[PDB]
Amino acid sequence: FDEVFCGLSNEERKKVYGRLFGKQVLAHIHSRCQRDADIIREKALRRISRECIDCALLLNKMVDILQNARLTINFNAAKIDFVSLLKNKEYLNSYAPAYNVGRDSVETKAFELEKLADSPYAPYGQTGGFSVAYTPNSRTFSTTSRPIYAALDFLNGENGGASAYGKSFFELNDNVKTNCTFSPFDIYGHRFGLDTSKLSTFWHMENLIASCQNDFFGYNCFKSLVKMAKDEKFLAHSNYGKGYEGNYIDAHIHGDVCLFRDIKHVYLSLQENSYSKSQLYDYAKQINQALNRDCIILY
Amino acid sequence: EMRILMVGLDAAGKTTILYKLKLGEIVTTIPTIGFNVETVEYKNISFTVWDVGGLDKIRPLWRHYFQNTQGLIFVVDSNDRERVNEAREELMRMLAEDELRDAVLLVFANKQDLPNAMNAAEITDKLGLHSLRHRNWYIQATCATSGDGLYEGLDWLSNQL
Ligand SMILES: NC(=O)c1ccc[n+]([C@@H]2O[C@H](COP(=O)([O-])OP(=O)(O)OC[C@H]3O[C@@H](n4cnc5c(N)ncnc54)[C@H](O)[C@@H]3O)[C@@H](O)[C@H]2O)c1
Ligand SMILES: Nc1nc2c(ncn2[C@@H]2O[C@H](COP(=O)(O)OP(=O)(O)O)[C@@H](O)[C@H]2O)c(=O)[nH]1
Ligand SMILES: [Mg+2]
Repeated sequence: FDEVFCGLSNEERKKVYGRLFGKQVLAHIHSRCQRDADIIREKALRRISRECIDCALLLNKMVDILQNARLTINFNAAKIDFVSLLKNKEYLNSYAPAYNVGRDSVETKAFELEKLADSPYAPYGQTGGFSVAYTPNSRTFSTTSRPIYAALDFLNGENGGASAYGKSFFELNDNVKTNCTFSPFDIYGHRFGLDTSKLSTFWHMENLIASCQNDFFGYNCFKSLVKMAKDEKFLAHSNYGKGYEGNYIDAHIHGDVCLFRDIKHVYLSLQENSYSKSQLYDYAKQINQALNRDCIILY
Repeated sequence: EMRILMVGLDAAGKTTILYKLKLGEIVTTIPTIGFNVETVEYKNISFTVWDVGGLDKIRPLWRHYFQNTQGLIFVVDSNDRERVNEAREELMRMLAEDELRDAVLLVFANKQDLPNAMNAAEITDKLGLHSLRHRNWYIQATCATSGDGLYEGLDWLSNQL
């Protein structure tokens, strides 16, 4: 076998070791949710009876809605060149920028990354501090070790799940959600408070339901998910997805996102774009005929 | 390019087979909560292998990829005699999918280094491969630790392309 094996360049080994670290982060959060599965369900049923019948049936309906929701990554087509982004054949987080240092600290405290210090892939998921240029000191720190952020658009927003970052958005395939951790608030906000117990996986949406917001003004997440489970149609609040703390369910994709392999649709905004109508229609028709899918959707 | 869905019972050796082909190493046991995906270049062919942790509870989420699923690698623990029939039932459910009727099936009789492991013939008899019709299949005795049989199965997939 060893005779036939070609080998791997260090930059490729570095990416794989990072992805293996990220899968351990997800497995760490999933084990946390399996440990607290009873108290989470009891807390979720407590909230359902507090609002509203067989709470077990209503909870299952809300879990099936959140699981069958679409995963969106919003962007501003007028401020970034989506053409340069699509040609990269891969989506990358911010580690590939003085905010990264704080983002590393948030990710280290939110995902309990210090609990993986004894892992054989820890040297590839630890920045080892940041240099003067806000770059990691560790020469082995891999971009793939940190998640790609998205939003769980369970209401099918007109401009995606987090329109605060642009009117355009990628829609990822549903299987990508199985590699995601979920939070009721953006993990970089004060309402999240670096609370690891607020993180759930794709198989423990009951934690997301018991921890989501029930604000008395503005967009209400709990009441929206409850009414959608009761087969009531309604227009989502005008601030759905706008606002980092509590106005969207933050998702963390632990794994790489390739274009267009992990992409179901790309909704390019016509009114917010650096390209003209004729140019955007050409890009859509060109990419669609090349993939034999309806990936690029202008709107 | 060839798209491969690597499925099978847990603890069979799916993740180990994937990253032994990718890294040449034996990765530590990482419970596959979601799924792993790696591209392996072999004989000028780019195998994109999706290591699905357990689609037993998420069948509709992966039917998007079934239409472009060119190969199915089913890994079975050749030492787990108490669960070999369980693997057969899961294999039958994977073969009864209409969107996978044109895909090839490669069975990996994994963990052959263990003393009580069944050979490829005994696994072929317990899974019922000889009773299959209109399915281009093949079974290979493999050991993800040492790496034996891994490239033999990849050679078979390359020929079916
Ligand atoms: N954007 C969303 O949809 C979304 C969803 C939920 C939460 N959030 C939160 O918002 C924060 C900031 O979001 P944001 O979108 O303003 O910044 P970001 O964190 O997405 O910044 C990354 C930047 O790199 C660009 N990029 C991606 N792949 C690239 C590649 N291959 N080559 C070059 N550039 C590439 C992205 O388009 C973006 O401009 C996130 O860190 C997250 O905490 C965002
Ligand atoms: N002896 C032996 N052990 C193996 C082999 N392949 C996997 N294992 C063991 O099986 C355990 C878990 O296997 P895993 O890759 O997680 O299987 P999966 O869950 O189906 O992906 C690991 O601890 C390995 O040591 C093999 O070919 N031989
Ligand atoms: Mg597994």
